[PDB]
Amino acid sequence: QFNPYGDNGGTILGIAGEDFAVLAGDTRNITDYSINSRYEPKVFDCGDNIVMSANGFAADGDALVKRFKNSVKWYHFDHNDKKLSINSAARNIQHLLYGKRFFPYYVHTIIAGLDEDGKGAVYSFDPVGSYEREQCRAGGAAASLIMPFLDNQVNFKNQYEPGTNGKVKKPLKYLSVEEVIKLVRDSFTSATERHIQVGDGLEILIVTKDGVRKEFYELKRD
Amino acid sequence: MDIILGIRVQDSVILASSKAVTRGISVLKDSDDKTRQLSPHTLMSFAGEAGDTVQFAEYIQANIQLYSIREDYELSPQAVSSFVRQELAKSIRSRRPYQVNVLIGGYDKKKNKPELYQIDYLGTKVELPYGAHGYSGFYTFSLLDHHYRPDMTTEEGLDLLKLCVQELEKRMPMDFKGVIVKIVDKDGIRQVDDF
Amino acid sequence: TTTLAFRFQGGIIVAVDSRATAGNWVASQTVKKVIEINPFLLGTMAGGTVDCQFWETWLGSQCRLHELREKERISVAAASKILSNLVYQYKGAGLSMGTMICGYTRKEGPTIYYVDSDGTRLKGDIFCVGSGQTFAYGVLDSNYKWDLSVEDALYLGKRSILAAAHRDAYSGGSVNLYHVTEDGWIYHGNHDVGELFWKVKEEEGSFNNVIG
Amino acid sequence: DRGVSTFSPEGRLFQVEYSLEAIKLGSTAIGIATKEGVVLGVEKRATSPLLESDSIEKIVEIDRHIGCAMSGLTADARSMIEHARTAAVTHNLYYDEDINVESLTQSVCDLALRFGELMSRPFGVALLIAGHDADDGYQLFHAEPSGTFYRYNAKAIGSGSEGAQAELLNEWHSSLTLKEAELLVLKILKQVMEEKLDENNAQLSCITKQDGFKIYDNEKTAELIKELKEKEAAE
Amino acid sequence: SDPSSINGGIVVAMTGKDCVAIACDLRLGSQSLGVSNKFEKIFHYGHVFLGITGLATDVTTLNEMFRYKTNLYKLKEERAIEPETFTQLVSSSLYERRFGPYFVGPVVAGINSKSGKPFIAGFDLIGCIDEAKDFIVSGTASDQLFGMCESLYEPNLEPEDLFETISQALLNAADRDALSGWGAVVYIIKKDEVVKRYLKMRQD
Amino acid sequence: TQQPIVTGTSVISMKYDNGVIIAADNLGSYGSLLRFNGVERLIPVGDNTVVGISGDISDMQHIERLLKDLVTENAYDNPLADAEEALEPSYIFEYLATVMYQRRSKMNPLWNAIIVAGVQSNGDQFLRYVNLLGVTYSSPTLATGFGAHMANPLLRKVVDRESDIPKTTVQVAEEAIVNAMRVLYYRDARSSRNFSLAIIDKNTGLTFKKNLQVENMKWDFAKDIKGYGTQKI
Amino acid sequence: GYDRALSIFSPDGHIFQVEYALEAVKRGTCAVGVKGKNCVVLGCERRSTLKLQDTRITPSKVSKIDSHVVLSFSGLNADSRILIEKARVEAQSHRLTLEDPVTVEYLTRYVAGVQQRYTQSGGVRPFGVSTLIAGFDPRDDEPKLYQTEPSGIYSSWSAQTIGRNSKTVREFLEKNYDRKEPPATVEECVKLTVRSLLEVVQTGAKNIEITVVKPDSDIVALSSEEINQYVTQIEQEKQE
Amino acid sequence: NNYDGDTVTFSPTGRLFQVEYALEAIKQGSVTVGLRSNTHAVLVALKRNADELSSYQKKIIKCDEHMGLSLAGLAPDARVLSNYLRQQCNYSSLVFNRKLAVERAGHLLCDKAQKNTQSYGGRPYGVGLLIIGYDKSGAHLLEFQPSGNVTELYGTAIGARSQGAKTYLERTLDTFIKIDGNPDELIKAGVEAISQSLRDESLTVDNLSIAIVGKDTPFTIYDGEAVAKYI
Amino acid sequence: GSRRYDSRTTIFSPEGRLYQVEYALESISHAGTAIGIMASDGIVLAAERKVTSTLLEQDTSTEKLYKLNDKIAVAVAGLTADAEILINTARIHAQNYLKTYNEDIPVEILVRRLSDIKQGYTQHGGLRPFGVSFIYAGYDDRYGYQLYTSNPSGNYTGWKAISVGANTSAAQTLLQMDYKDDMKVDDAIELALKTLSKTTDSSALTYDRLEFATIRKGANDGEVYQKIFKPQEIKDILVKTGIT
Ligand SMILES: [Mg+2]
Ligand SMILES: [Mg+2]
Repeated sequence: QFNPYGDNGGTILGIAGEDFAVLAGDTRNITDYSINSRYEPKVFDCGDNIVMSANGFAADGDALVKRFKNSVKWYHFDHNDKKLSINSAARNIQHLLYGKRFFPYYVHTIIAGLDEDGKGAVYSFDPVGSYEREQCRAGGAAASLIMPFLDNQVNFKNQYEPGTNGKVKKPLKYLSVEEVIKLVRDSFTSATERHIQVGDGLEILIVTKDGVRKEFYELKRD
Repeated sequence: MDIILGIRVQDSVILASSKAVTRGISVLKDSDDKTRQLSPHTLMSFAGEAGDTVQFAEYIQANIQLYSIREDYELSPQAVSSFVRQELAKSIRSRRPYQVNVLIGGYDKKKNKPELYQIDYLGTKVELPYGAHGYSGFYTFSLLDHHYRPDMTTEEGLDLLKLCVQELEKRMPMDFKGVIVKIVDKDGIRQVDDF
Repeated sequence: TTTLAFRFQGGIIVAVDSRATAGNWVASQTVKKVIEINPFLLGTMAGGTVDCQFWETWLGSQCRLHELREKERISVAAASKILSNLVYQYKGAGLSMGTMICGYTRKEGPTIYYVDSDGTRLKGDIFCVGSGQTFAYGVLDSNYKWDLSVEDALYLGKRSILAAAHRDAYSGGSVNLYHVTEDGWIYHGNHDVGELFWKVKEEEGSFNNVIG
Repeated sequence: DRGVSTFSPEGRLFQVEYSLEAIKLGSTAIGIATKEGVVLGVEKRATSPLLESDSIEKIVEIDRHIGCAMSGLTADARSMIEHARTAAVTHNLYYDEDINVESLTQSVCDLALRFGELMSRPFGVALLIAGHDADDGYQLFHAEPSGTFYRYNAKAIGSGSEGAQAELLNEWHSSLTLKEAELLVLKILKQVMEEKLDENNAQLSCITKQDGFKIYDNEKTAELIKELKEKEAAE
Repeated sequence: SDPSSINGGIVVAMTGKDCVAIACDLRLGSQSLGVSNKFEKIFHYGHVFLGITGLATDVTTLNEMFRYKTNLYKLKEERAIEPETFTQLVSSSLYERRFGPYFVGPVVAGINSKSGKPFIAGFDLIGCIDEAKDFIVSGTASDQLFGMCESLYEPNLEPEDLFETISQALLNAADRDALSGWGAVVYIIKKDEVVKRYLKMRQD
Repeated sequence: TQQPIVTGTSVISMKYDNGVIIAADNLGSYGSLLRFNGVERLIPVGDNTVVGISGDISDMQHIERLLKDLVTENAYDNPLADAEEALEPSYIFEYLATVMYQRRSKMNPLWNAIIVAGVQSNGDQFLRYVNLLGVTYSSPTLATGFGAHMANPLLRKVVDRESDIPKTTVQVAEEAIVNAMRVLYYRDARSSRNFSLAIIDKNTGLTFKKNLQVENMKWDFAKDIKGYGTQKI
Repeated sequence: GYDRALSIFSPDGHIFQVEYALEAVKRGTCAVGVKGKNCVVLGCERRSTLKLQDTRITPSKVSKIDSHVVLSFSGLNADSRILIEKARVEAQSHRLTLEDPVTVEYLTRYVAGVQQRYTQSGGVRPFGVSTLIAGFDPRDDEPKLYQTEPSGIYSSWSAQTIGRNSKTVREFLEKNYDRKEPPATVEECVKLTVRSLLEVVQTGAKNIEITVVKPDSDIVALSSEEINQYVTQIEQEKQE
Repeated sequence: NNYDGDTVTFSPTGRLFQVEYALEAIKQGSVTVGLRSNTHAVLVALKRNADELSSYQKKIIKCDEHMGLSLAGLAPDARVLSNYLRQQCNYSSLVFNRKLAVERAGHLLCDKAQKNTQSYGGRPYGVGLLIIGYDKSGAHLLEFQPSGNVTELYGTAIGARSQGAKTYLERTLDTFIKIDGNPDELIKAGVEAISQSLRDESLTVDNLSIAIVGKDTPFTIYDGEAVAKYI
Repeated sequence: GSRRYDSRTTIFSPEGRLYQVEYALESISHAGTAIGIMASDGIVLAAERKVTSTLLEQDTSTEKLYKLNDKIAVAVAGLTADAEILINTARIHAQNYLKTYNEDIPVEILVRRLSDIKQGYTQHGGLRPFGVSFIYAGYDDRYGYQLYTSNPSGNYTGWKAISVGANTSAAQTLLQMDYKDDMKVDDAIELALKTLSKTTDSSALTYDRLEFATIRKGANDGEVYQKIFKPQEIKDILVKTGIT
C-alpha cells in the first residue's frame, strides 16, 4: 500500500522575547537511519517581518510554507500593500491547515515575529490548524527533550527563592536576546547528544523591529 | 436512545418514552422528551442513533406542518405513517442512512379511531394495538399479550403501562430514568405530568 | 480535558481546565478551552482538536451576520442549532467535538446547549464534558442550588475543575472562569492549579489524603 | 434586439449608461467625510402618507466600522449589501481583523460588471460607502454599477446630485467638525428635496472610530434640524 | 445480518384444474422477536396475484411499486395486466436493481383472462424467472415447502382439493421453521371468483 | 496507488569545483529477474542539465516524455530559447517536484526517486533530489536507493561539506563516483556492471559517457574461502 | 438552458418588463390592508363577472403562509401561487433552523427578495404580482402590514391598497385613516376596510372577502352574512 | 452600422466594429506614457479625478516584483487582465521557479483578449495597457490593445492626446535609450514626454503617477509627495 | 448569434398581458366545445369531436375525454398532443401521491400541480406554452364532487357548471340559465347535451360527433364509478333526451 506521509525528522524552537523573537531549527534532514542533507534550511523568512517553520514531513512542510508565502503576496495585492500582522498571519495559517482537515499537512508549524504593539510573539500550530500564541515552544523530534528545560530556565518553573523554602517563587525577569540564544544553543546541544535525528547544524532567525537577522552554529555530525 | 412504548386503547393512543440521555459513561440528562407533535392529533416518538433521531423527527415535523398549511387540512395518521415509512425506506439505501426507529400515535378525526403505527429504521411499518422498539418489547409484550383488551379505557391503559415500566425497571440493566407519558385522543395531545 | 457550565440565579458559570496532551506527553498547560464567540456568547472546547476552535469562531461569524440582517441579538437556541446543523453535515467524516454553547438573552434567560459531533443538541441546566467530567459532576451535583450567589457559584465551578484536575491525568494546568450575564460574559481570571490546590487544601480542609 | 454587453460607438456600455439614468431618478443621498467622522444622510421620499416612513431603510450597516447609503432602484442593493456584509465578516474570519474600507468597496464593485448572457443586467443603484480603518482613517467611497469607485471628501448621488455637489464644492473644507457636517448634510438635503425636510422624511447617520456606525434617532435628527433653522435665521 | 431472513415468512403457489392457489404465513419478526401476526404477504393487481417473501420493508416497497406500475399500465392499455406480462414486469423491475437489489422472493399467480390458462411463476431477488407447471415456493422455509410440495402435489386437482394440499404444504413447512407461522392465508383463484381463507395453526 | 514493476536501482551524484557528476547503471530489473540490460536512466535536458531517475521504469519513460515536451514548449514563441530564456536545472527540477507532490497528493504517485544535476546560467552547481512523496533536499552528495547507504559515505569522504567543493577537481570526483559504482556492483543484488556517467561542467559543458563498465574488481581472495566455519577442504 | 436577458434597462433608465409587470397588477382585482390597534384586516375584491363559480373550492384570495401570517395579492393568479409556495416553505425552514416562526418583516423581505431576483435573472420574467403581507410577530401584540411589488421593493403601511382602482380606495383611506387613533376594535377596522372597498366594488354581495388576523395565531375569515351586515349598516348611515 | 450589434460579426470591408468601439474607450481614457532604457523601464500616468472632492483614479497596477502595467480605458477590465497577469506571473514562479518573461506575458494577454472577440455573448476588453518589466533579457516595454495586438516598443503612449507624447519620444529615441544606470533622468524624460499631451491642466502632486522597474529595482509605484521631486 | 430568431415567449405586453398565453387562448377557442356539469349525486362530462369523418374509427378513438385515475377525469380543449403530455404527468403525480401517503390524491392537489406546470412555461424556459384547457371532473372524501378548469396561463378555478373551447360565451349563458343547485345527474346529462346541441357549429348533433362521461356514486355502495360512454351508449342517451 502507498503511504503518502513520511518523517524527515528535525527539531525547531520558537522563543518570544520582550521586544524580539527567535525561531531556531536544526539543519539536518533524514529518512529512517540515513541522512539526506546536513544543511537543508527549515526556518524561512516569509516577508512582513514574519518567520515560519513547518516541521515534520518535509514535503507538506515545504508546501505549506510555499502557500503561506504566496498568501502574504496576495494579501499585499488585495489590500493595498498592507502589512500582515502576526496575529492575522496566524489565523490565515489555521485556515490553510484546516483546509486539509481530512488529509492533513503532517507538520507541527511555528511562526514568530512581533505583534502590533512591538512585543515579541510566537504562534504554535498542530497539523490540523488548532493554534495559540505562546511565549515558548519547541517542536519536532526532540520537542520532549527541550520543553521541560524551557519551562525550568525561561519560566522558572519549580524554582523558588532560597531561604523562603517553597513560599516565594523566583520572579519572572525578562530575558535579553543574548540570554535567549544561549538557551537555544544549549537546548540543541543537549538534544543533539540524546536524539539521533538532531545534529549537523543549527540555524537561528532573530526577528526585531529592525528586521530579520540570521545566525548559524555547528552541531555534532554523528 | 433507549425505551419507547406505545399502546392503543378504546378512544386514545398512549406513548411512553424514557427520559435518560447517556453519552458514553455519564447520564447527561434525565428529563429528555423523545417525541414531536407532527400535527394537532398526531404524535411521533423516536429512538435510535444520536443526532439522527432529532434531525429526522424535526424534518418529518416540518414536512407535515408544511402540508397542513398548504392544504389547510390535517393528514390522517395512516397518511403520515406512510409518508414517514417512505422517508425511512428511501433512507436505508442512502450514503448514510438515518438510524431511527419511531412510533406514530394518532387519532383519526374522520374515522373517530385511535391508531398506533410502529416503523423501524429500515422502513418496516406495522399497525398495532401496542408496540415497542429495541429491547423494550422483550420485557413488555408478554404483559401486554396477557392484559390488553381493545375496549380498555385510558386509565386502564395507563395502569397496564405502569406494570410494563415496573417490569423494565426491575429486569433491565440500564437506568432509563423513568418515562414521559403522552396521550393522543379526539381533543388532541396532552402530557401526563405525574408518572 | 474538563469543561463544565451550569445555569443559576445569577446567570451561567463556565469553568474549564487548561491542559492539552498528545498521549502521555503534556503538549500545553496554557490552552484556552473557552471560545469567546462574541461578547454575549461563550463556547467550551472538549473533543480533542481544532474542530471546536475552527467551527466556533465560524459560529461567531454566522451570529454576526444574523444580527446584521435581523437587527437583533441571535438566540442561544438559534446559535447552538447553527453549529449542530453544521457538524451533522460532517457526521461520519470524523469531527471530534463536545461543547456547551452558553448565553443569556431577554427571551430565553440564561441558556446552555450541549452540542456534539454526533449531532446531539441538548438544552440543560448542568453540563460536564471531557476526560475529567465525572469528577467535576460529583462536586457540582452535591453542592448545586439555583439560589447560589455569583461569588459562591464561581467558586463551585473553580473547585469542580480542581477536583478533576487532581484525579484526571489528562486535565490540569490552570482554571479559567467566566460568568455570563445578560449584558455579556465577564472573565474571572486564570487560576494555576498548582497554587490553587494548596490554597484550597488549607482553607477548605479538603484533600486530607494528600501531604502538604 | 442587441447584446446586453454591447459597446456603443463612443466606447461605452449601453446598459451601464442606462443604469446611471435609473440612479438619477433615485432619492438623494449625501456623504461628507471629516477627520472626526463620516456623515451619511438620505431622502426617504415616501410615496404616500400612509407608508410608515421608519420602514424606509436606505442607510445600512455593513460592519461596525463601515456604513452604506443607497440611491436608485433600492431593491437591487439588497444582494450588494449581503455580499458586502459577507465579505467583511469573511475577511475577519480569515485574518482576525477589520477589513479596509477600500478593500470592501473593491469587493462590492467586482459584482457590478458580472452581467451578460452571472446576472442578466447591471445594478440600478449607486452606493455611498463610508467607513474607518487604521491605515487610511475616515473614508467615503462612491460605488457605481460600472465597477468603478471613486474616493470622495464629500459626495451626493440621486435626483438632486449635481445641485448638491455644487453646494458641497463650496462648503467642504478639510477642518470640518462632525457637528458642522451633520448640519451641512441636512442643509443640502433640505435644498434639493421636493417636500419640506423633517425628521420623518430624512435620515442621518455617521461612523466614528470610537462608537462605530450609528443610524440617528428621529429625536436626535429633529434637534439638529431645529439647530439648523436657527443658525440660518441667525444671518 | 442476512437481509432475506431477518423478518422471515413464506409463500407457496400451486396450479390445479382451471384454477391456481397462492398462500402465505402472517409472521413479521425482528429475528427471534415476533412483532406482527397480521403481516400479509400476498397482494393483487386486478386478477393477478403477487406473493412476496424476504425483507419486509422491500415487500411493502415492491407492492406499492407494482400497484403504481399496474395502475399506469391499465390507464394506457385500457385493460388489466395479465400474469405472463406482469411476470416480465416483475423480472424487469428487479434486474434494474442488479447491483443494489431488493432482498425479496416474489411469486406470481393468476389465470389468463383470455385463454383461461392457469399460471404461476417465481423469482430470485435479482429477477431470474422460474416458470414451473406444478408449484412455486419462497421464503425462509423453502426447503421444507419443496419437500412438502414435491410429495403432496399431484396435477389437475379441483379447487377444493387443491386448497387442502396447499394448506397442508404451508402449515407443516411453517411448523418446521422458527421464523414462519403465526397464522396463514390461502387464496383459491378461479377465472371469475376468488376465495380467501385464514387457516387455524399453532401460534408459536 | 500502484506497485512498481520494472525498476531501476541507485542513481549517485556529487558536486565538484566547476560542476556536477551524476551516474546510474543500465539495468531494468523485473523483481529478482535482471530483465533489461540496455536501459538508459540518465536523461539530458538541453546542454546544461541531466535528470537521473531510479524506481519504476514505465513512470520514468513518462517523466522522460514530460521533459521532452517541456523543451518543445519552452521553444514556442521564444527567440531566446537557446540563450537567456533556455531551460535551467532549477526550472526543470521545480517542475518535476511540483508534479511528484501533486501526484502523491492524488494518491497516485510516480514511483521514482529523481536527482536533477546541472549547472545554472551564473555557473552555480545545481544538485537536488525529489521522490514519489514529493520530498526534496539538496546536498554536496546525493544518492538514491542503495546509493544513499553505500555511495554517500564514500562520496562524503571527498566532499564532506560545502567548503570542500572548490577543493575537489573533476578527476577526483569522477574517480570517487566510479569507485562507488563498483562498490554498488559488489553489494547491490539489483545492479549491473554496465553504467552511464554524465559530467556537467561550467567550462567544458555536458560530457555524456555511455557503455562504461565496472573494472579493477577484487575477487581473487575468494579462492581461499572454504566452508562456513569448520570445513578445511 | 434559456439564458436570454428579458429584464433590461432602456435609454430613459427604465426596466420595461418590471413596469409591464406592474400593469398586470393594475389589472388584478383590488386588495386592501388596514391595521387597527390590536388587529389587521385584509379585504379583497372578487369580480362578479364569474358566477356559477364554486366558492368552496375556488382558490381564496387570502392565503396563510404560517399560522400567524397571511398573504393577499393583486395581479396574475398563477404567479401568486409560486410566491406563496416559496414563502410557506421558507416559513417552515425558518422554524426548523431558528426554532422560532418568521417575523412578518422577515417573510416580507424574503418574498420581496424572490421578486427582485426575477428582475435580473436570465431567461425569466418578473412576477406580475404585488402582495400585502400581514400578521403578528411571535409573542408580539403589535400589528404588522407590509407591501411588495414586482421590482422587489417592500415597505410597511398603516393602511394600503393594490390592484384595479387602488388609486380611488387609497384616496379614501388617506382621508379616513387617522394614525394618532387607528381603528381601536375589530369591528371598527373591518368596517373601515369594507367601506373602502365599497368605493370600488359595485355590489356588496359576494364581491367582498374579509379576513381578520389577531395576535397569537388567531386568524378567521368572515362569511357572506357577516360581511353583508357591515354592508347594510354602512349604507343605512350613509342615507343622511 | 448593421455589423456592430456584436463581436461575432465581420463588416463587408472585413472590420470588427465592437473591437473598434472598445478601442475608442481607450482614446477617451486619460493619457499614460511608457518608455525604457537598457537598465530601467518607466511608466508615467496622468490620473483623472471626477471633481475637486474626488480622489484621482489610480492608473498603475503591480503584477510581480519585476513586472507591472499602466491602464487607459475601463478600469475594471484592467483589474481583470492585471489579475490574470498576476496569476500567470505567479504560476511561473511556483511551478517553474522562474520569473515570467515580459514578452511571454504579452502573448498571454493577446490570447485572452482574442477569445472575447471571436465568441458570441461576450465583449472585447475596453482598456489598453502599457506593460513594463525587467527579466533575463533586460528591460522591456509592451503596448496591449484589446483587439489582441501586443507590441514591444522602446517608448509609447496611449489615451487622450497621446499623439503629442508619442511624437516627442520618437524624436528623443536616441537620447532616452542611452539613460542607463540613472532612474531619475529616465523618469524626467517620461515626465517631459507626458507633458506634451497636456492642455489647460498641469502636473500637480496628486495628479501625477510614476512607476519604475530595473536591474536592481523592484517594480515600485510613486504617488503623492514622492513625485513632487519630478514636478 | 441566436438571439435574432428568438420569439421571446415569456414576456409581458405593454398592457401587462402574456402574448403567447393570449394567443394560446385564441387557439383553444377554435377547439371542439367541452362542457362539465356538477350535480349533487355526480358529475357529467360532455364534449364535441371536431368535424369528424365517416371513416373515423370512433369506438377506439379518444381526443376529448381522458382518465387520470379511478376518481378523476378530464375533458380536453386544444392541441391533443400537448394535452397527452400533461395527462401522463398528471397520471404520474396521482400515483406518486398514492405511493407516498397510501391515499388517493385529492382533486385540487392534482389540479394545482398541472396548473403549476403550465405556469412555469409562461414565466421561464423560453418555450411556447401548452395550448390546452382542461375541465377536471373528480371526487374525493374531503370536498366530494368537484369541477375545475385550467388554461395555458396556469390559472385554475372551481365551477358548478363550465364550458371550454368554442362558443363558451353562448354555452356559459345557456348553463347559467338552466342550472340549479339541487340538480341531479340525469338532469345534468340532459342539460349538457342540450347546450352542445344549441352551441354546435354542425348542422345536427349526432352520436359520432360526441364523447361523453359520468362520474357517479351510482356504484354499489360508498364508492365512485367512472363511465366513459361507448358510441352505442351515446346514441341511446341522445334518443332518451330527445335530441335525435
Ligand atoms: Mg491531572
Ligand atoms: Mg415462538
